[PDB]
Amino acid sequence: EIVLTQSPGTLSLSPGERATLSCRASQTVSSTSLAWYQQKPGQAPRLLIYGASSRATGIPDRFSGSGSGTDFTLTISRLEPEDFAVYYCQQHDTSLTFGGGTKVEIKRTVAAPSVFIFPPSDEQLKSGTASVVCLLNNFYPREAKVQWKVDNALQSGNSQESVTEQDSKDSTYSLSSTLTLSKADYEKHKVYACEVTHQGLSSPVTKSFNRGEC
Amino acid sequence: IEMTQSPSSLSAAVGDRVTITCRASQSIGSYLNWYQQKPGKAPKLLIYAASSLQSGVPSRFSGSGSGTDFTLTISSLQPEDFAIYYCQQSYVSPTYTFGPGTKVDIKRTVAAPSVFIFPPSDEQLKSGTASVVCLLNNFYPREAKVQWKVDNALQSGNSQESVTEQDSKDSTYSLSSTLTLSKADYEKHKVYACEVTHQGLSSPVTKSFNRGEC
Amino acid sequence: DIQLTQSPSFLSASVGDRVTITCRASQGISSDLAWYQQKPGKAPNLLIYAASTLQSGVPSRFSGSGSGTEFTLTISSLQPEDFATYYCQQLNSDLYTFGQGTKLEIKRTVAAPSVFIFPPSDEQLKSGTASVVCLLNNFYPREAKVQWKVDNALQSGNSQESVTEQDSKDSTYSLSSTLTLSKADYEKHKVYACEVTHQGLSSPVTKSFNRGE
Amino acid sequence: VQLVESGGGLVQPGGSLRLSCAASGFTFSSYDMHWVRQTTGKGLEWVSTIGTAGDTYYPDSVKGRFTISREDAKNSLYLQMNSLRAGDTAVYYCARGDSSGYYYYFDYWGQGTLLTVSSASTKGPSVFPLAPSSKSTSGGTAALGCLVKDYFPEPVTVSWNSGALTSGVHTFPAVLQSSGLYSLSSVVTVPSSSLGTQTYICNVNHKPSNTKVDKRVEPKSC
Amino acid sequence: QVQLVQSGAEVKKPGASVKVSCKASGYPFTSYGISWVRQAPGQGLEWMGWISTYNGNTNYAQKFQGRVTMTTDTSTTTGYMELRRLRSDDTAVYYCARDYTRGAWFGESLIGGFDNWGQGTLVTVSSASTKGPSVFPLAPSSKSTSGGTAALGCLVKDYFPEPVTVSWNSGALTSGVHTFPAVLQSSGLYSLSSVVTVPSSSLGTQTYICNVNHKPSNTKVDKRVEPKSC
Amino acid sequence: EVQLVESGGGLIQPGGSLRLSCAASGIIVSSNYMTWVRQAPGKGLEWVSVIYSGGSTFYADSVKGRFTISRDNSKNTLYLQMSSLRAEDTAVYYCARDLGPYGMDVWGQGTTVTVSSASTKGPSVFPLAPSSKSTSGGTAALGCLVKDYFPEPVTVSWNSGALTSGVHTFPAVLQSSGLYSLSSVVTVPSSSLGTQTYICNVNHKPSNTKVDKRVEPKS
Amino acid sequence: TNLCPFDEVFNATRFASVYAWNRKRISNCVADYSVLYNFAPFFAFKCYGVSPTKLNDLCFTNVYADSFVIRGNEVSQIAPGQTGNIADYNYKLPDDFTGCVIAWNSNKLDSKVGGNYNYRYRLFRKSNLKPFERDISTEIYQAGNKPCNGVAGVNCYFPLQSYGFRPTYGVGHQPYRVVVLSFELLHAPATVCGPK
Ligand SMILES: *[C@@H]1O[C@H](CO[C@@H]2O[C@@H](C)[C@@H](O)[C@@H](O)[C@@H]2O)[C@@H](O[C@@H]2O[C@H](CO)[C@@H](O)[C@H](O)[C@H]2NC(C)=O)[C@H](O)[C@H]1NC(C)=O
Repeated sequence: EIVLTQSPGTLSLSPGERATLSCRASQTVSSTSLAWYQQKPGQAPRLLIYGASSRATGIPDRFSGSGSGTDFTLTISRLEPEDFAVYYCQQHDTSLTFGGGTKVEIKRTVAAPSVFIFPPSDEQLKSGTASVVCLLNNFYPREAKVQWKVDNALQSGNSQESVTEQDSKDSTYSLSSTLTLSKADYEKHKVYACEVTHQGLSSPVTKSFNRGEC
Repeated sequence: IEMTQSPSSLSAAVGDRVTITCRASQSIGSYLNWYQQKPGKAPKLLIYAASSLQSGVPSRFSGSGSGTDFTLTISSLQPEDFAIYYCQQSYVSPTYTFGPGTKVDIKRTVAAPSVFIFPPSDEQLKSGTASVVCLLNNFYPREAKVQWKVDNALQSGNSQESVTEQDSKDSTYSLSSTLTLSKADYEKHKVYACEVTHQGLSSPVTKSFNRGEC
Repeated sequence: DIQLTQSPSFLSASVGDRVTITCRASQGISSDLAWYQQKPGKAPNLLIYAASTLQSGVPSRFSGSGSGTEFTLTISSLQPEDFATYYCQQLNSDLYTFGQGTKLEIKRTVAAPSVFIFPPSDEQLKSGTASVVCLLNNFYPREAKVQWKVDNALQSGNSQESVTEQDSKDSTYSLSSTLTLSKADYEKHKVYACEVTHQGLSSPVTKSFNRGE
Repeated sequence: VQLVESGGGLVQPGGSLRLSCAASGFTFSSYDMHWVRQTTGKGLEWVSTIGTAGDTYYPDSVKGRFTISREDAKNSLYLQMNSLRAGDTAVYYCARGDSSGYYYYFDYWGQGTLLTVSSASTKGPSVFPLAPSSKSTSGGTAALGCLVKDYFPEPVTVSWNSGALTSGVHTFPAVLQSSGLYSLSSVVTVPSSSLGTQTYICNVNHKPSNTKVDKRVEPKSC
Repeated sequence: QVQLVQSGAEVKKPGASVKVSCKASGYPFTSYGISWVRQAPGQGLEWMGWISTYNGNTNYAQKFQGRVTMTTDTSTTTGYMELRRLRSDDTAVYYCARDYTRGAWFGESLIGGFDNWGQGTLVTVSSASTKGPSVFPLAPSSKSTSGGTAALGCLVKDYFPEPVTVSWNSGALTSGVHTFPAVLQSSGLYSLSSVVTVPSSSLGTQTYICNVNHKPSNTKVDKRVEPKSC
Repeated sequence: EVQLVESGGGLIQPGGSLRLSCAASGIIVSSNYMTWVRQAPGKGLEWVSVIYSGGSTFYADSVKGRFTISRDNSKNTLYLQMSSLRAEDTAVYYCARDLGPYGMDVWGQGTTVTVSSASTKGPSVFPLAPSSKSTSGGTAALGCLVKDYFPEPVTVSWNSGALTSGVHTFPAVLQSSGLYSLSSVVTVPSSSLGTQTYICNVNHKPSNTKVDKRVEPKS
Repeated sequence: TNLCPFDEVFNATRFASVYAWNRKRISNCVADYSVLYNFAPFFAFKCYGVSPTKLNDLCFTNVYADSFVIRGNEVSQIAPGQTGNIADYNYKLPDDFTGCVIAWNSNKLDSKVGGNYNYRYRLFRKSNLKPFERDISTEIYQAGNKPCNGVAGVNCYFPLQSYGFRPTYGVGHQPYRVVVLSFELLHAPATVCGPK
């Protein structure tokens, strides 16, 4: 088969700039058998470019496509809030294969997260299960990483994290990490903590709380 | 598709039979139409499909032929049947081509073209240009040759010819030839001759004069 | 209607040089061109086809390259047998077109022509015509100018010159010019001069003869 | 079935002009329309075609300059011309198309409008006398007349003695010259008994420029 | 205008089969073929197959040969896709699209792509059963912060299937409301958190009641958030 | 053995007709692209006509309506039929085999065709004797001028090959009247002028004329 | 009610070579010719035996779509009564041909920087083809007398030659896609009618 590699994986650009996305192929593909699609969050994809140069019906003129052989390029001259989506490169020379995907996101100033810690409620503790929450709010960029420490030792394989999309107002992220155990394992110790590291933070910030704390 | 007609000009009397031929450069089947045009009027569709008669058209017109040769026949010529006839091909579309045309005249006895010459006027010579005129009166048919000679030297590219229509009563023709040069060029020679050759003349009659005779 | 033009109409080169000839189209005729060689008095030979390929039998010293509008033929080293005319040919649909032709010569130094004259003979004079001959010997290059002076006036007609081919021993030329007149026109003057201008000659040398001697 | 054309006239090279053809007597939207032009030196040449489904066709020498449109509600057809050269001077006809089986013919034509393109302006003609002489006299008849040269545009009216003579007067057609102006010669043959006794005056009228020229042709004594 | 509508979401068990319909309207049906695409949650696109609406010829991907059947009905202008031997790997969103990459009559390649996609049908497979949410509170701690603004919320745990709708006082508080995406745990169940930010001055003068709605269990729970007490 | 040999050309009057033949050896004329080309004296090559191996024929605009191409399979021959010959048709004609983009590889030797008012006439020979104006550095030039003959060629030598060094024989030049002329010269030392006898020999095979003229100084 | 598949003929990805032209049969469909009335700048839209405007009003028994690729200066050879390389040895039309011929430039699609050698044409043949005849033979052409024995050499040539399309070529030497629509009428219900 023909493998299509997209570059780069993600793009961080401010509105008004120019966007350039590349699709490379293992073998040669006829220029009349390449296409580009766009998908906004929560919706279905739509056709953008066919024939590696033509434009679909109803498409604004800011989208252009070029290239040949094993290198193809999709260019956007002026970006807009609606042009921040996920883009895909497709070929049907031999069978049919989709690209991995490239994403474009808003750029903004680096903001340190706000780090809060939430202990398990007593009612949940009565169920024999314990969940401790470490919340990071209003940070950018996305690259932040957190460790979990119970009594100054690290736990691995017992944490799950969820991240939301960029906010519609300030284009900012928000992350929630959960540490899960049983009741007895919770009562076996006293101190629980989550440590956060991010570009906007000079040094990691550790938030801790004791078991017998009111 | 180059399209040809024969003869260029035909003369016939009332009651005669007239036949005109149209030839193509390819095989057009029966895709031939015959059109008639009177002076200062619109063309009239006479025949289509090389054999069919348009409604409201006299039954004395007949069309025949196929392939590369077609024929238009007038059985009993009438005074309202003197015109120019064209053949048009409807095989290649949308580019339709018409024939050159054949003009039908009234038969008249042979008349010798009376020849006169006219030298440039003093007023015109005062303007720096000179025009010499050769006038032919009451000849038949129209096929005549006019030549201009300056000091027994051939002249070409400086003669303009004008012919009026066949007269309504005497059925004759009149011709004018104009030779235009500069005043100095006219003053650069003395003898000028105009030669007229016609089938009604045994020998080409040349009328010659000398610059300054009158 | 594509017209083919060759850049150098002449080229004087010596044995051991590298020569190049250019054929330029008017519209753009792909990569299909042919290159032919012709020696005096014989039929052409095919050297190059497809604008780069070498027909069997031609030595490796010939090369060609081009596409579109400009094409080039090249000779790496000049052997003594390579002096001839060359042509470029294009096929089109059903219209074969050749070029003007490019001639190759042998390079040589500059030589001063020797000037001589020949009056009309008495036997020719009895016939009613007189021919005066001007002869130039052993000159390089080919470019020379000959002017006819009768009554100290430059003539305008009745002249035709014949130029020799390059000599096989010295690579030089020698040309003869003729002035032909009727007996009546020849028996009315005593001035008959032939002026020869050439690169080798510092000044135009004119040789004449008087009728009264 | 009647077709009436309008819009022809004078226009400079490189300009633009619109011609209209109004039809009556038939359903306009059920037939195809064409524009065909006639020149004396080339004959009849088809220049434009429009059909029922809004399809247009053009020949090679006309593409990119002419546009053909139709309006069924107003019952009219229009041709728009841009970037004209001097070779478009012709008489234009709007024609209706029809077909029997596969055979296509133009069944109805219009009167046609005369379109002249050139870089010329109104000018006054020059009238010269072509006097009789011995060479112009033969068999008791002498030929004389007037040469009217360098005028624009057509037409120019020539008369003799305010129209008092009509027999024997030949009024030749105008011919376009290389300078962009027309030249004609008007001749008349009269019996030699009237030489030196009657008055021969040619009157020339040019309405498109308001010109009146009166010329007396004095006969020559030799 | 071209319109393509698919069926609703489906929850199945491993080993069963799923049939998804795609109704098209607004164009000549038989002139275009139908293609199917699959998208795993949080992954890229994946072509599955192409069917001709003229003669019924089909070509499937090498990965899905033998498991997927595509049929069509021209009277109702509809296409059908059926997938059997389902596995947890097959939980994804399925799209039907009108095709312009292979012709319907002669079956040769064209110049174009997929136009006029449908809205998407989510097919989720698992061995779990319907279960309502467990809602627990997360209340601010006594440890004050520099900013003087606290954050609280409610944790939704062990619910199936997706989704649940979380509201905070029925739209009265819509500032600082964050609902994170759900994550699938090792037990096959789902978890979720909802959080909000509140000024300190309103901590002792306002009470917040978060409402969790789970349609499959038809369960609505209103839970209050109050400061923690010993 | 692959070759083409041509024949069938000579003198002809304007308005006449001629047929040129080209016989093949090793090439089947009915299975190859065959071409007739021509070259005027000192003017370059110009394509005339082509015939395919399917019967299709093509001509240039300068011979259209006048020239025709024929091919005989039994005799393996190619013919060119020329009618209404004019003064522009005097040239050497070649039959060639065309390969398309591979070019024309095989050529014949050519046949000459000359169209003129003719009147085959012998030459007139006059002596161009040395004089004082033709003496420079002890060497003087002399020769024989041949004029007003038709057709070519005329062979001018000196003393039947005894004197060959230093001889020049210029190409013939066509005059307005249609006759040919040239001058053949030789340079000899002045001291040998008073002892050596120079006799120029003019051989004209078409006129079968062997004219000898002695060139000596004139007093 | 099925529309005719003219899009699948005009909008294809790969076009056959001239010596092996592709033929497709269109029947039992409603012929909407508006896709041909709109078009774009197109090199040739020449019809023979019928007017382009009346196509929406004629019923044909079947329609033949023939597709291939040639160079520009040969487009004039796709017409009745023509002679040349393509006319005699690759694709021939009858004298009484009824149908249309559409041709358009394809430089951006069928040209390659180093030369495209996928498009070929026949150069040598001993006779012409009857109308609508295809020859896919690939045997050595004997130009001389000595038989070839299936190996190239002197007077023995491989028949097919390559176009070698390049983007720097002239307009006449650039690739052009050609579609020939042939119309037939026999004792059949004429299942290709049009909207009328
Ligand atoms: C060949 O295809 C073009 C383009 O088709 C468009 O793109 C495809 C991916 C698909 O989405 C089609 O539905 C699109 O129409 C056709 O050109 C279009 O034709 C329509 C006529 O209905 C017209 O409205 C559009 O403006 C045209 N667009 C362009 C860019 O030209 C073309 O008609 C097809 N050829 C044939 C013979 O059908």
